Amino acid sequence: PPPPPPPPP
Amino acid sequence: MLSVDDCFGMGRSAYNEGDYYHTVLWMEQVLKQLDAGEEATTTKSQVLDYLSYAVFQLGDLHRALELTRRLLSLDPSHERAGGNLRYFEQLLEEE
Repeated sequence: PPPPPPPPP
Repeated sequence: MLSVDDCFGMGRSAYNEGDYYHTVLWMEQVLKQLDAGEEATTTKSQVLDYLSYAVFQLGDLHRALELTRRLLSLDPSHERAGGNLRYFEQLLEEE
């Protein structure tokens, strides 16, 4: 799997 | 005279501009005040989420790892902690 998305705004 | 939650808002604002250097400074201050026991709606978990990511963007894999492990310990079902831990452990093997 790829890393999760970055923290949201 | 900036509250804990004010400092977190400052760090989030800096993060959203891609200023990870100042994200780290703001989030370290927030975390210091939370760990001292001050009240706030911001949680330790929220702080460690932004802090670990900004530290990583600055290139410090070992500290991002340590912060991510702390985040996971406090928030096992966190959206990102577990996946980031896996990825960071992978990058550790390239050493």
